[PDB]
Amino acid sequence: PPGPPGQRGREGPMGPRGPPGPPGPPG
Amino acid sequence: PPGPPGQRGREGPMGPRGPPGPPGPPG
Amino acid sequence: PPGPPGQRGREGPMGPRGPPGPPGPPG
Repeated sequence: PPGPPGQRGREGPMGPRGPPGPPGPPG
Repeated sequence: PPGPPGQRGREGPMGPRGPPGPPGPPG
Repeated sequence: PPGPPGQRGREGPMGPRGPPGPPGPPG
């Protein structure tokens, strides 16, 4: 008989860092 | 024969929030 | 005799991009 299935793969890596914030308000 | 490959892993977590925005306009 | 267990599944896809950063400091 065929072997049993392998274990589920690893959880994916974290996504990339977000873009920089918008400019602050005038002061 | 060898068993089938395991399931694909879960999608990775969301990336970190982006860096702070530039300082606002003077005056 | 039964076949061996198969390879672990593929790594999960990379996660979504992080959110945009906080707004900059005031002027």
